Amino acid sequence: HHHMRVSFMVAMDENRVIGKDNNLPWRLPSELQYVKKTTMGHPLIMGRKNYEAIGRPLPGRRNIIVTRNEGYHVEGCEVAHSVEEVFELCKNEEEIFIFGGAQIYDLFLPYVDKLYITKIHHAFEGDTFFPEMDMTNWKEVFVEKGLTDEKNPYTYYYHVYEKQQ
Ligand SMILES: NC(=O)c1ccc[n+]([C@@H]2O[C@H](COP(=O)([O-])OP(=O)(O)OC[C@H]3O[C@@H](n4cnc5c(N)ncnc54)[C@H](OP(=O)(O)O)[C@@H]3O)[C@@H](O)[C@H]2O)c1
Ligand SMILES: CCc1nc(N)nc(N)c1C#CCc1cc(-c2ccccc2)ccc1OC
Repeated sequence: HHHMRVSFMVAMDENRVIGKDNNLPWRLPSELQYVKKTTMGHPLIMGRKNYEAIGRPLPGRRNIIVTRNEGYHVEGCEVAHSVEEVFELCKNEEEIFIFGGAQIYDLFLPYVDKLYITKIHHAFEGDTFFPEMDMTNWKEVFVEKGLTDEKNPYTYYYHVYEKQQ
């Protein structure tokens, strides 16, 4: 029924860890630059917890916060309370990025068409996980090694998968 491309944007470790203590377990400035480049000019759909950890509206993008709180407001941001409300807000958009965290990934999992996933080759301590995904009828359309240096101290790869069905 929806017309926009539903893309996931996520970075996870070897065990699907995405978060620890309501924050990111790693610091990879180069990976963040890839995120900014890939998502700029497109709506970011964020779970309420993710948004508050980010702490500010991200410029040059529609920021959409997902919450059950019908009295929730943030200046410079739009608020949605369900998948269907997000779809109404984004009905004329070309592509939207589901930006996390885990609850919001779970929520939009039945609808994802495209996966931008950074895989970090390290096993972090964590408490929040990217959901398991059946990749049947998906194909990898892009893969590239991320920049590892003194500022980016882990080995990681950018992957993009597209759903065929
Ligand atoms: N590495 C990455 O790529 C990445 C990306 C994003 C986030 N993260 C990490 O992931 C963690 C946060 O993930 P999380 O799962 O704890 O939180 P989250 O998904 O970001 O937010 C959870 C909140 O979303 C709202 N929500 C959940 N289900 C809903 C529904 N069905 N309808 C309407 N609203 C709903 C609720 O807000 P209310 O309580 O206000 O009702 C809930 O408390 C953090 O540690 C963050 O750093 C990592
Ligand atoms: C940067 C890892 C990351 N990588 C990927 N591939 N997907 C993601 N969804 C996230 C994530 C995240 C959550 C997150 C994002 C930004 C941010 C800041 C400016 C511009 C864009 C994003 C800041 C803090 C933050 O958590 C404290």
